[PDB]
Amino acid sequence: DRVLSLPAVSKNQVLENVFHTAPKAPVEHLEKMVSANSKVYDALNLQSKRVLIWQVKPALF
Amino acid sequence: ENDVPAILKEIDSLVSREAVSAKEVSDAAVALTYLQVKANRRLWGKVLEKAGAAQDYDAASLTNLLWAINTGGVEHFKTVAELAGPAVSLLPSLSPVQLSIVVEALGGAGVKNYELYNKASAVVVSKIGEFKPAEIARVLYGVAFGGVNDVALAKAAGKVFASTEVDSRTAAQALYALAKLGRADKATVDALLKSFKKGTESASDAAAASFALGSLSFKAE
Repeated sequence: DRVLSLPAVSKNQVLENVFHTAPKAPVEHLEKMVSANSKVYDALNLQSKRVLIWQVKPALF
Repeated sequence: ENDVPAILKEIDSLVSREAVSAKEVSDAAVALTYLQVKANRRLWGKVLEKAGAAQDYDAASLTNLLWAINTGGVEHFKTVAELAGPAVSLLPSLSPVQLSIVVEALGGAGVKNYELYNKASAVVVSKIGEFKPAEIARVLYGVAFGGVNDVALAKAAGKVFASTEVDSRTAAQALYALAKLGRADKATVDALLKSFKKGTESASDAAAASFALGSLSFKAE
């Protein structure tokens, strides 16, 4: 019964109770918010190619 | 030292920026009429867009903006008809000449705003001595073309134009207002047609008097 003197909690249970959640990358914030502020740029810049100022306040010619 | 298209580009960039307040719109419009810039429709569109975008408004900038809109002969019913709220909020703080310009101006575009014309006709018949008769003819033009059949102001104008000898253009504008109103008061129209003898500085007011007397069928003067 030498196995009952060993710690009963496995190494697998340590690795799954210690590294439980996949950690959040530091670049995820930059990638996601830059992909969304690209749409903020494209809609609302006055120098963006597909700007939404002429669809919203149309013109007066 | 004297350059028209470069100052058109200066007004163009002055009106194309984002935070233009109402005084800049008003003097850009007045400067755009005084240079007689009917050839540029986009510039008048930019000035009228910024006039619709403005929220501050006093008597002077609103009055010069409306004067410029009607002297330049530009028409856009949306931005002119949305300038009558600034008028009715600022109406007791208006001068009688300023009330004259804004009521003739909002009447010429055809703004159906009955509160403005009621509260302006009540002002001009509550204090009738304040008003020089050109102001009377301009308010009469605006109340006639705004779609109210106001005969109280028409009778007050008849009393003023029979008592006071008036201008040629003043009488012509009063004749045009009476012709749209369809009133044909010979006691008023005679006192207006007697003013057409001192030589007329314009031809459009003589043409308007001819159309007015044709619409009323008095006879050719």
